[PDB]
Amino acid sequence: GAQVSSQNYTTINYYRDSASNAASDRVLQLTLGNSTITAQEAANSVVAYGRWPEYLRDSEANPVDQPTEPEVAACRFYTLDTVSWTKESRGWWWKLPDALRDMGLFGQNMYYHYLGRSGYTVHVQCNASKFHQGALGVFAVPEMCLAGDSNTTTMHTSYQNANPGEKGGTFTGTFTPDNNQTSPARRFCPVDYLLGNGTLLGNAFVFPHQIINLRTNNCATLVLPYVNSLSIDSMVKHNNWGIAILPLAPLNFASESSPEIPITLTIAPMCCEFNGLRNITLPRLQ
Amino acid sequence: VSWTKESRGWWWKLPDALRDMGLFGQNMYYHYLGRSGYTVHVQCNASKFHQGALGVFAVPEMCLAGDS
Amino acid sequence: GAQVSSQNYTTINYYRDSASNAASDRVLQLTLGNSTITAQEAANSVVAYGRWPEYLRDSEANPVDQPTEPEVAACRFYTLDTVSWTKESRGWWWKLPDALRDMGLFGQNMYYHYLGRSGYTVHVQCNASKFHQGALGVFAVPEMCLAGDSNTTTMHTSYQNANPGEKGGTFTGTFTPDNNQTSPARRFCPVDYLLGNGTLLGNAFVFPHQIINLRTNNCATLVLPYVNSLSIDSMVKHNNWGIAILPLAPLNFASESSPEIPITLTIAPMCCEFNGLRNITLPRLQ
Amino acid sequence: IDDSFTEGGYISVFYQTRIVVPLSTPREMDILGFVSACNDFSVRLLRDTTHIEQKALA
Amino acid sequence: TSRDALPNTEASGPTHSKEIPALTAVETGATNPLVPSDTVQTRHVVQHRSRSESSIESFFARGACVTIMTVDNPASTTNKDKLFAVWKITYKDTVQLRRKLEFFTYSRFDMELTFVVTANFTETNNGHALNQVYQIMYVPPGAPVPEKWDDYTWQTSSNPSIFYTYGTAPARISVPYVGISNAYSHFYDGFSKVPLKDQSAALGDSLYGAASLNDFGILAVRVVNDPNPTKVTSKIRVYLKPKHIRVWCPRPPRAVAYYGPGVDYKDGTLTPLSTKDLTTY
Amino acid sequence: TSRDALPNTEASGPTHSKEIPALTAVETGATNPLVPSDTVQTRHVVQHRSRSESSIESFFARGACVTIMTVDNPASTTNKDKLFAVWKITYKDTVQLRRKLEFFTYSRFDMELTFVVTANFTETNNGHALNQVYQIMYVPPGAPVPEKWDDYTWQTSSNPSIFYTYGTAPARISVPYVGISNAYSHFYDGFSKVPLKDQSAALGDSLYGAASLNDFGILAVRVVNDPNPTKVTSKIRVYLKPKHIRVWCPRPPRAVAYYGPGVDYKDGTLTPLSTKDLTTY
Ligand SMILES: CCO/N=C/c1ccc(OCC[C@@H](C)CCN2CCN(c3ccncc3)C2=O)cc1
Ligand SMILES: CCO/N=C/c1ccc(OCC[C@@H](C)CCN2CCN(c3ccncc3)C2=O)cc1
Ligand SMILES: N[C@@H](CCC(=O)N[C@@H](CS)C(=O)NCC(=O)O)C(=O)O
Ligand SMILES: N[C@@H](CCC(=O)N[C@@H](CS)C(=O)NCC(=O)O)C(=O)O
Repeated sequence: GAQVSSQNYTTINYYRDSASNAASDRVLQLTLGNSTITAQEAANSVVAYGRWPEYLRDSEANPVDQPTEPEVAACRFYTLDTVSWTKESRGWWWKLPDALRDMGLFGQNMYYHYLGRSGYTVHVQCNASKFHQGALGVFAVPEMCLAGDSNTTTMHTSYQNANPGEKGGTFTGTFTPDNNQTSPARRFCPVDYLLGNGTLLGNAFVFPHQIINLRTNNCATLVLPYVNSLSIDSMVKHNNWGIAILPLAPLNFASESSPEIPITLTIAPMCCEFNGLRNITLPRLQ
Repeated sequence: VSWTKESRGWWWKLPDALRDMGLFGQNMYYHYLGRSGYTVHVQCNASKFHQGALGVFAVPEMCLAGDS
Repeated sequence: GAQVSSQNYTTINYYRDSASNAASDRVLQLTLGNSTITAQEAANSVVAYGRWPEYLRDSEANPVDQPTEPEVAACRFYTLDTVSWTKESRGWWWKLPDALRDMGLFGQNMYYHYLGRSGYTVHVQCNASKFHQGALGVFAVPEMCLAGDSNTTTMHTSYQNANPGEKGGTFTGTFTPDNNQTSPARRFCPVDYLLGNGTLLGNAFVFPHQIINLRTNNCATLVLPYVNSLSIDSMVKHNNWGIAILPLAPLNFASESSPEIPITLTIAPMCCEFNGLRNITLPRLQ
Repeated sequence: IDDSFTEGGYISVFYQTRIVVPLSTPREMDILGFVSACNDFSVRLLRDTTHIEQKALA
Repeated sequence: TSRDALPNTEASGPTHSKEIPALTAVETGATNPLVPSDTVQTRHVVQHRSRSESSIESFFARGACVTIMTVDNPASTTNKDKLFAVWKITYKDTVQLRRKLEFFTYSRFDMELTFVVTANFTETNNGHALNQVYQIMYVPPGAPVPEKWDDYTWQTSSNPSIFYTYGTAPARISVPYVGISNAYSHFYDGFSKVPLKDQSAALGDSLYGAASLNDFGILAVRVVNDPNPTKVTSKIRVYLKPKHIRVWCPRPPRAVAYYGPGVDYKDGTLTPLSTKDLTTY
Repeated sequence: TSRDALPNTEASGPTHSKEIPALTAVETGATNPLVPSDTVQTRHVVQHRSRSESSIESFFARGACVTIMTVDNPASTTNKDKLFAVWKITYKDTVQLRRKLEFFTYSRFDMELTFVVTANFTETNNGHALNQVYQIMYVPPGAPVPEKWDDYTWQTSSNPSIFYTYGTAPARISVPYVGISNAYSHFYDGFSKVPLKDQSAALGDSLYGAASLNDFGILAVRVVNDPNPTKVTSKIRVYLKPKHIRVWCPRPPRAVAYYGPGVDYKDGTLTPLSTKDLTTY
């Protein structure tokens, strides 16, 4: 029993284990549940990795009990807070599913079960006039890990500072190490041009992304499937996605020295399901 | 509840008694309309040397009289 | 000449020796000979390992001479002594075929021949009232070896102390080492929670067993086939089975401080046969 | 082993109602517990145990 | 085969019936064969796991150390006798393989023995030595046992032997099932003699649990070289692998420290369990 | 297959049309798939080059050093304890393979480990030593860890081991994919505990990005020989080759020096780019 291939040559497997073997576009409308969105200046939309969200199949299900699928009660658009873009802004970040932990019945289902999974639709809104200039880069990062603020210890960020919620965090232009040994702050110090994790910002376009250019469009839409090394996981311990918004070109208006415009985010869970019902979790978030 | 020789009886309202029960109460208080049926199971055990009898009744539109 | 298998891979044997190769229920009635048993509160019965006793087949017979099969003369129920279960009891044990060495013609055939084999039916009887509580575990152990009472020597138990007969022995709650160097006792010291052999009692349910729960049943029945590494053996040197009875829950009655109830054992040989007739053996049993 | 990322959960026993007996009966009793696996249970990565040790040879 | 996947889980909905699978009776002596579908609502799952690694063949497919033997080649300028090692074959000098095997009452298996040899100098003297060769001889019961390191018994006209050169691959051999019964007996509840009333007390005495079923001979090991001016000490580790193994009559595993070759236990070692409150997680 | 040649170039002449392939919009998030034929006049070229050497299998088909372990056999005339080495399995003690792997978020692969052993004398004394043998034992999580160089744990009844004779070919073994997830996680954005308001602050604390998904046991290495009058120091280099590898979710590569096992960076190392004038070639 020998295998003949071309380079011809012959190979034989000696062991029983394979390990041993030698090797139009501007217009958009979205409807989820009882919520709708319209857009008249869009740059199309992005589906991350070309994969649409879907439910978990029988041939890939780890847990054995019957899952819960709220559907319209939780698969709907939630609007977070609105941030202000000025000439001194460096960028903002959010974690998913951390930013929806207090959003109607989605948060209740999240905190009542032990396992959960879901995809997302993210819609970023920012409008200005024909006399404004600027550009924003919106990136979706799987496993968005940020660096700490300590040069004497590593991986010492507290659970509270890493989960800000719907308010999110911001990037900074400089790295400031914390020197309080008695009362360490235990928080991230993400630098903008390093993307907060030691890699150059210019390469962040490897991740799913879009660009809002004030002279072209005023909104961005990203469709994120569920990504993880497991079929289903704990939503309260682990964040699946991170959203990062950074000014690629600074904001400017006519000759004013202090222009400002708002930026709003709307996120919708998709195909979300849960397992392992028990008493509700009461985390220490302060 | 505790059944003694001075007891006169107890009553409950449905869906009022499940208003703080897991996700059922959350769904009840988040929506404007709802409907449901029920399964009720009453448990009471004693010995072969006890005697007594309980009547359990389910009343639709159980309206009670006031104290005035 | 090569063997092709799947993992495909190929294997060849180089040597001529394979060693070199790389790798209703409550009611019961029993009738044996001229003896019968009836039971009205039973928990069914247990057949050890799912095998019924049988005679030795031609394709497995070591000795060449004609065997003896007494049948009804020896395959019958014999009642041993009755023990008393109180609140201070720790348990009792018996050895088979040692406990039937003085039982009618079975003992005579046992002591007149050189080889013998047999299975057994064991029936334990214990009844109380509806106001008693308690539980007994009955276990049948193949090769039931017990530990000695000496910490200066091992395997020093005398032949007389290891074969008590139909009276049997008892377990103890504590280990007491013997310190008489001049006149060693040479007897077992079996501890109950170690099952007398250094293994935890909770796991004894790996062996064939039953439980007598005073509120459920009042009798237990175990059917034991012949088990050994030989087809036939010497019954006077080697014991095949051991019966162990232990209180899983202590006996209690109303408010009395000293309740007591009897426990009786009845054992029947099955499919017994013998080989090697000679003059009778006269052991030193005292 | 004891691990936070693969913890299993909790098990408990409660009184639904109380225990009721008549007169002339023991007022205290015992219960026993057993554990076993189902038909979909499996293990892997054979290793060594900490439940046996030695100090001197033979 | 053992690599066959386990059964799939089946979807089950709400139920309302008289049959009660949960309640049972353990007094019978059987185990309730419940599945998760009998107590909770479940979904359909396609199963992929298998029990291939817990089979009897896999559970014993490792080489375990059974003994360490010691030999030496002494200095030429001394009067010490040359040392050769004798070992009685058994798996009870160690605890790990013994505990693994004593999960069961009877077993049959072929054996595979591997020998690992190491050597060292004993004195600071810069003296040297040439590469050594070792003779390992199997002496079955009843054969003559060597008494000197160079007597006639080492001619091995009928005893099998291995000659091993130091620094090469560890030695290896294989053995079949060589018992006089139909299976190996891990436990034996009996004696080898029956005392008789006519005979004296001492003429019937024997040890409890000892039988000639477990007599397999000895291994004798010597250095074949003649002594050098400097002493060299060598140790040989023996590793046993059972293959083609079959077992019968499972038993509970050992819970306390072993004490001798029997089931005896020693005072002061009978507390295997630690503390834990009843209502504490 | 990866050895398939790339597409041929096509001849193109002058053009005059309304369609504009050059102008585009990068705000959408896509890349313009232009070829040279869309902007200049080209000739016909038969292509011969292929992308066989940039595949995922080829990019990882080398053995990379992951650790160097140290053992010694001390002098017989001293009181020093014999040294044995313990190493926790990981690819993050070095930077080259770590940077190559962290181009992606998830991966599956079988592993191939090679061991290269070297030894030397420590003292000028002319003392000598006989050839040494090394035991390398894999201890999975939850198994007993050795504490002395010659305690019972080295009997290896169930732990796999390698016995290596010095001066022979370097040792080698192969391992399958042995993760408890469906793929290896190079990054983990989470914790292992969730703190609770009722419980104390210290009872919920845990490290950021640490999970038991990345616990694979340890390797323990010892010299099996007994000490000689002279000390001998040995070092073992471990080389890891991943094979049958699959990857998911590409990421930008590391641009600054690594600092610990996380994504943290150290002050004074955040200037990876050099100077260059805007209008200078
Ligand atoms: C020169 C090299 O040649 N070696 C040949 C050889 C041949 C036969 C050998 O005997 C093998 C005997 C073992 C298969 C016995 C192992 N077992 C089986 C059960 N058992 C045991 C011991 C003590 N109490 C109970 C069981 C054991 O020790 C050894 C070496
Ligand atoms: C005696 C010789 O036998 N050796 C056997 C053996 C068996 C299993 C072994 O474990 C292999 C574990 C590796 C496949 C793990 C490599 N990876 C996968 C991802 N990962 C990692 C570590 C830290 N953070 C993220 C990922 C790793 O370190 C090692 C040796
Ligand atoms: N004792 C003898 C040497 C031993 C010897 O020559 N033995 C012979 C005959 S007893 C033998 O058979 N040796 C076996 C062997 O060593 O291979 C002497 O004084 O040198
Ligand atoms: N410490 C013992 C030597 C070590 C020893 O003999 N260990 C035995 C029992 S603890 C063992 O299992 N060794 C394992 C091995 O080194 O292969 C001595 O005083 O010589």
